Amino acid sequence: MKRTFQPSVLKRNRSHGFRARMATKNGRQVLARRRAKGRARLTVSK
Amino acid sequence: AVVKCKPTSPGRRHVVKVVNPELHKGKPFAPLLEKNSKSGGRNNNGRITTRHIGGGHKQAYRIVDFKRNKDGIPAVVERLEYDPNRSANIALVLYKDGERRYILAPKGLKAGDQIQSGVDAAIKPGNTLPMRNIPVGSTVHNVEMKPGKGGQLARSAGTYVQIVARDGAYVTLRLRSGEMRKVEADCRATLGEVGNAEHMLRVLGKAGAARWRGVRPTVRGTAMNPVDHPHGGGEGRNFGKHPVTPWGVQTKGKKTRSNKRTDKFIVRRRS
RNA sequence: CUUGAGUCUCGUAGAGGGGGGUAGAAUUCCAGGUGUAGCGGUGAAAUGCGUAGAGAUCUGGAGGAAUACCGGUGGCGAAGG
RNA sequence: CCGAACCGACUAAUGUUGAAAAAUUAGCGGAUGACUUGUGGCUGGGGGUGAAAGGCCAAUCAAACCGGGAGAUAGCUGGUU
RNA sequence: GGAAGACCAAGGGUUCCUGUCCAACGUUAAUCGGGGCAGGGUGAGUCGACCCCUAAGGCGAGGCCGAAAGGCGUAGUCGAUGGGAAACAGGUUAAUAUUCCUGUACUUGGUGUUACUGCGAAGGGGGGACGGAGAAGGCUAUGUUGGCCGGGCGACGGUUGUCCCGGUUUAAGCGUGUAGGCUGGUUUUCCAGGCAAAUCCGGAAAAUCAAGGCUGAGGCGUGAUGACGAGGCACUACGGUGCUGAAGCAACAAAUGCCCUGCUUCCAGGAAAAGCCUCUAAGCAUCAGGUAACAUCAAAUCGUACCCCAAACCGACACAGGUGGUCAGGUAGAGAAUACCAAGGCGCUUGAGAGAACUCGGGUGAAGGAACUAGGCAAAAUGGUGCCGUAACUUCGGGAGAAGGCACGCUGAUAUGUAGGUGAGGUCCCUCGCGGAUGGAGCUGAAAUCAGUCGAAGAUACCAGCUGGCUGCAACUGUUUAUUAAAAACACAGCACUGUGCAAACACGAAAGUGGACGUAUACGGUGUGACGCCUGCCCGGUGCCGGAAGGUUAAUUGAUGGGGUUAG
RNA sequence: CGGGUAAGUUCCGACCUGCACGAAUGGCGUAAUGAUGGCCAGGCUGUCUCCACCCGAGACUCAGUGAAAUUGAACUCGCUGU
Ligand SMILES: [K+]
Ligand SMILES: [K+]
Ligand SMILES: [K+]
Ligand SMILES: [K+]
Ligand SMILES: [K+]
Ligand SMILES: [K+]
Ligand SMILES: [K+]
Ligand SMILES: [K+]
Ligand SMILES: [K+]
Ligand SMILES: [K+]
Ligand SMILES: [K+]
Ligand SMILES: [K+]
Ligand SMILES: [K+]
Ligand SMILES: [K+]
Ligand SMILES: [K+]
Ligand SMILES: [K+]
Ligand SMILES: [K+]
Ligand SMILES: [K+]
Ligand SMILES: [K+]
Ligand SMILES: [K+]
Ligand SMILES: [K+]
Ligand SMILES: [K+]
Ligand SMILES: [K+]
Ligand SMILES: [K+]
Ligand SMILES: [K+]
Ligand SMILES: [K+]
Ligand SMILES: [K+]
Ligand SMILES: [K+]
Ligand SMILES: [K+]
Ligand SMILES: [Mg+2]
Ligand SMILES: [Mg+2]
Ligand SMILES: [Mg+2]
Ligand SMILES: [Mg+2]
Ligand SMILES: [Mg+2]
Ligand SMILES: [Mg+2]
Ligand SMILES: [Mg+2]
Ligand SMILES: [Mg+2]
Ligand SMILES: [Mg+2]
Ligand SMILES: [Mg+2]
Ligand SMILES: [Mg+2]
Ligand SMILES: [Mg+2]
Ligand SMILES: [Mg+2]
Ligand SMILES: [Mg+2]
Ligand SMILES: [Mg+2]
Ligand SMILES: [Mg+2]
Ligand SMILES: [Mg+2]
Ligand SMILES: [Mg+2]
Ligand SMILES: [Mg+2]
Ligand SMILES: [Mg+2]
Ligand SMILES: [Mg+2]
Ligand SMILES: [Mg+2]
Ligand SMILES: [Mg+2]
Ligand SMILES: [Mg+2]
Ligand SMILES: [Mg+2]
Ligand SMILES: [Mg+2]
Ligand SMILES: [Mg+2]
Ligand SMILES: [Mg+2]
Ligand SMILES: [Mg+2]
Ligand SMILES: [Mg+2]
Ligand SMILES: [Mg+2]
Ligand SMILES: [Mg+2]
Ligand SMILES: [Mg+2]
Ligand SMILES: [Mg+2]
Ligand SMILES: [Mg+2]
Ligand SMILES: [Mg+2]
Ligand SMILES: [Mg+2]
Ligand SMILES: [Mg+2]
Ligand SMILES: [Mg+2]
Ligand SMILES: [Mg+2]
Ligand SMILES: [Mg+2]
Ligand SMILES: [Mg+2]
Ligand SMILES: [Mg+2]
Ligand SMILES: [Mg+2]
Ligand SMILES: [Mg+2]
Ligand SMILES: [Mg+2]
Ligand SMILES: [Mg+2]
Ligand SMILES: [Mg+2]
Ligand SMILES: [Mg+2]
Ligand SMILES: [Mg+2]
Ligand SMILES: [Mg+2]
Ligand SMILES: [Mg+2]
Ligand SMILES: [Mg+2]
Ligand SMILES: [Mg+2]
Ligand SMILES: [Mg+2]
Ligand SMILES: [Mg+2]
Ligand SMILES: [Mg+2]
Ligand SMILES: [Mg+2]
Ligand SMILES: [Mg+2]
Ligand SMILES: [Mg+2]
Ligand SMILES: [Mg+2]
Ligand SMILES: [Mg+2]
Ligand SMILES: [Mg+2]
Ligand SMILES: [Mg+2]
Ligand SMILES: [Mg+2]
Ligand SMILES: [Mg+2]
Ligand SMILES: [Mg+2]
Ligand SMILES: [Mg+2]
Ligand SMILES: [Mg+2]
Ligand SMILES: [Mg+2]
Ligand SMILES: [Mg+2]
Repeated sequence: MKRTFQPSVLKRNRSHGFRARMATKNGRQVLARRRAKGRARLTVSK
Repeated sequence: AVVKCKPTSPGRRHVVKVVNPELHKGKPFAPLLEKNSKSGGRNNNGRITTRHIGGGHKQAYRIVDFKRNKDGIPAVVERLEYDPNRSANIALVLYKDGERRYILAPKGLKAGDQIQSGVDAAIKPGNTLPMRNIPVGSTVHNVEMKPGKGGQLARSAGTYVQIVARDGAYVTLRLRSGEMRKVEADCRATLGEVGNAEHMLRVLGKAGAARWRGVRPTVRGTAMNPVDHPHGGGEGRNFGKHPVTPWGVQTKGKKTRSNKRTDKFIVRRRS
């Protein structure tokens, strides 16, 4: 059966990548939060 | 001509076609074509703002000359053509100076006919004049509402406008709706009626024929749940309320015109 | 063969047919002016219309249908007309 | 119209700590169309989309998910060395 | 074996190859592994990306709009799933190869010579450039048979022949220009069009010639005195290397591939922009620039291993699931169904016995034949082609494959292989060719009829409609509760009411705007009904909608009048 | 009431006493169509009378590997009563 995760790198980067996050103020608050938590990987960006 | 299909399958039994042997069979005139992609009835918020629109056949846009302001130069009709964008047919015309344009095809117009626009044009079908120069009582189409803006009234297949009176700077028109409307006498109009009057005699015959035209199905409000539509609900077929739109406004007689700016031009409403 | 039947020549009368245009009278409706308590209808009434101004009268407009007089036990058409 | 690919899902058996959190097997419907499919795009939560079943919106839907107000409140149940 | 073979994209990321190890991982053992450890492995002007160009859509200087955050959008700038230059065959590694090597090619650009010469764009025109269905003809891929060449003479009767086995392959490029498709050509004069100009495109009028051009599969030639090649021979570290090498033709059949972005036809009327060709403006003037030949230089960078219907991707698993594109042999067959096979790939990572009940998946069954059961659920049955034949009803299409029935293998003859298809030499003609005409050798080859013959059975397997009668509902094809409901529900063509005069009604939106629509009442929205046929009666008191506007009542606003507080007196 | 059956609460045709049909939240018909609902017949049969035998995969035995829900504690019988 077809499952929910059907990977595509272009769609991954467009939807959640670093530059998509930087494009809006709400996305920059995601990055601010993850930096404050100290995540080793800020985004999906490979 | 109006042609019934033979009932060789259930989807063909009720089909009625309008077949016109005079329409061009080849491709349209390319310099007057533009692309025109579809909307699905969605605006720039991406929301559906007009229901029941989607799909249907790809269509190119034909640039049609509604202004008819190339005055004093005669043109000859080269051919009539099918236009997917409208109910009327269109005519490709060649001006004496070598320019080609598309116009709405009036009733009776055929290849070889001559047309002209301007104050001194003859009173003949397909000619365009300011209504100041058109006899009272005439039948016209593609009528401007502001001088120089381009035709806006009576453009659909078989429609026309009657010039009933002329008083000062204004003429009074009887529109197809039945409304009596004042328009400036300097507004242009084309003599005759829009052609293709048999358009309304066609019968689609099957559901798919509406889908070919970009029309998606209509779901009745009484077939829904209450959360979806004021008519929804009921154990069985129930109704019991005054018919309304999906947004709650009465939909069986309540009037919705509210334009005090243009009220001064309506001599008499359609009813 | 030319007497039945038909062809040609010249003219005559005709609401014979089909298509298009137009005119005047009248009805209705719309607008406005004057004007005021009735109008309309019947055997008699009532329903209806009217002081929110009708009916009456004048001006302008819209629209459809029918063509007074001529008109005739007159004419035309196979009949219907 | 008959029938493979392809798209479906009417019946039965199996399976039900499955081989599988919806399948397998034998049959079944559509199969040039209101068809089907790849890639990319757009619509965002009282909002979307809906040939309309309150269907679907990431195994979640009569109001998604995540974080916060937050130790909501609990005349109720349990427990209390 | 239309895959369980081969090869890509996506996704993964070393899983690839070699050596070594067997703790853990592997549903058992493991000497083995997609496991551990170590080393190795991915070679490009031509393949792809990057790049030029745009679609949907995104962002968007100024701008317009919005408490702020922000929203929309112009000029622009991004964005492939589409348009845009060029390489093939053979050989080679344990592991890469259109990338390395051998042979033979091609493309774009920079320079520099030479010869000749109006070049010049952010502008104009052309082109690129476009649908569905259907029908053929011409072909090739490919196959079959013959010929040819090499080998064979058979474990058991026969096998020197009308016998058996194998091979019979060769590209891009360059040259040629055929089946076919499209279009009249050429030269002058003139002109309100193409924002200016134009020799270009468009238009007008003459003269003259009638064949001129554009496009185009395949074939043929060359590429190739080469490469490959059955086998043979010699070595092996017995895995394999080294050496040599015959024939290398024809006929017939033939695509879903090519000609074909064609042709015919239909209505629902079928992207864009650049590369490319052409025209001139400003400008430049024996300069630059353009065209051609020749030479020379450059073509960077990143990807390239491996899996890809899967044990490497999505499913927590070495999971009976899911996953877009390409290739398409033989016999039978209508076929990409189905059966058996080829190339190629596999036996599914627990086995060994036994031969109880019972469960699962199947086979057969005396007599009966729906008595079973909620119900013929399940099973059994029907099943092909040709011909004969086929009722009520009907919207005249249907119903209909109605129903029902007959024939069917093999052998011989007709006919040493027919009708038909294909077509060589020859002969004739020619405006001499990839030509026409004639002619038919060779090859291929249905179907039928007559006679005979074997079996219980000839559509023998696989494959492959059960049929008929009465009736409810829905006209019909479609759609739906992903995962207990596929229906009589939804939709539907058709019908009606109603709104809407365009800055339309309406909808999204504090707004700007946007959809409706580059539409205009034969149009668009809302609502109900639901093909078609015959039809659709009475009620306006209630609720709503529409019209009316004389009167009653009534908001903000206005603040007359009356009453009170204070106190100069 | 009629038909069909040996026998028919279903089915078909009627009647009208319509608890409580009825004309576009349409009425009455309707060829064709339907994995649609009901009823009847021919064929067909292990559906059944009423099961029998057979071929395979488990179940059973041996070797290897090795789960699960549940569980106050158990030295965990019948009966009649309580
Ligand atoms: K996304
Ligand atoms: K049209
Ligand atoms: K509907
Ligand atoms: K309802
Ligand atoms: K919803
Ligand atoms: K309901
Ligand atoms: K309901
Ligand atoms: K006459
Ligand atoms: K598509
Ligand atoms: K989620
Ligand atoms: K919500
Ligand atoms: K396992
Ligand atoms: K032998
Ligand atoms: K490679
Ligand atoms: K098979
Ligand atoms: K045993
Ligand atoms: K022959
Ligand atoms: K069949
Ligand atoms: K009906
Ligand atoms: K169904
Ligand atoms: K439904
Ligand atoms: K009918
Ligand atoms: K009909
Ligand atoms: K009423
Ligand atoms: K009322
Ligand atoms: K209704
Ligand atoms: K009806
Ligand atoms: K059905
Ligand atoms: K039925
Ligand atoms: Mg609509
Ligand atoms: Mg349109
Ligand atoms: Mg409708
Ligand atoms: Mg419902
Ligand atoms: Mg409500
Ligand atoms: Mg009810
Ligand atoms: Mg009620
Ligand atoms: Mg579905
Ligand atoms: Mg199945
Ligand atoms: Mg069917
Ligand atoms: Mg089918
Ligand atoms: Mg919220
Ligand atoms: Mg419900
Ligand atoms: Mg879900
Ligand atoms: Mg809530
Ligand atoms: Mg609080
Ligand atoms: Mg709490
Ligand atoms: Mg590793
Ligand atoms: Mg390996
Ligand atoms: Mg190893
Ligand atoms: Mg082990
Ligand atoms: Mg051991
Ligand atoms: Mg390893
Ligand atoms: Mg290893
Ligand atoms: Mg923007
Ligand atoms: Mg700005
Ligand atoms: Mg843009
Ligand atoms: Mg770009
Ligand atoms: Mg691309
Ligand atoms: Mg390899
Ligand atoms: Mg060949
Ligand atoms: Mg022997
Ligand atoms: Mg050759
Ligand atoms: Mg060649
Ligand atoms: Mg095909
Ligand atoms: Mg590779
Ligand atoms: Mg396994
Ligand atoms: Mg698997
Ligand atoms: Mg698939
Ligand atoms: Mg085959
Ligand atoms: Mg097969
Ligand atoms: Mg046993
Ligand atoms: Mg057994
Ligand atoms: Mg059994
Ligand atoms: Mg059996
Ligand atoms: Mg028996
Ligand atoms: Mg027997
Ligand atoms: Mg028997
Ligand atoms: Mg029997
Ligand atoms: Mg019984
Ligand atoms: Mg019984
Ligand atoms: Mg059954
Ligand atoms: Mg069966
Ligand atoms: Mg058949
Ligand atoms: Mg041939
Ligand atoms: Mg009934
Ligand atoms: Mg239906
Ligand atoms: Mg259906
Ligand atoms: Mg369901
Ligand atoms: Mg179901
Ligand atoms: Mg607008
Ligand atoms: Mg309905
Ligand atoms: Mg009875
Ligand atoms: Mg009975
Ligand atoms: Mg009955
Ligand atoms: Mg009813
Ligand atoms: Mg009722
Ligand atoms: Mg009624
Ligand atoms: Mg009613
Ligand atoms: Mg009604
Ligand atoms: Mg109905």
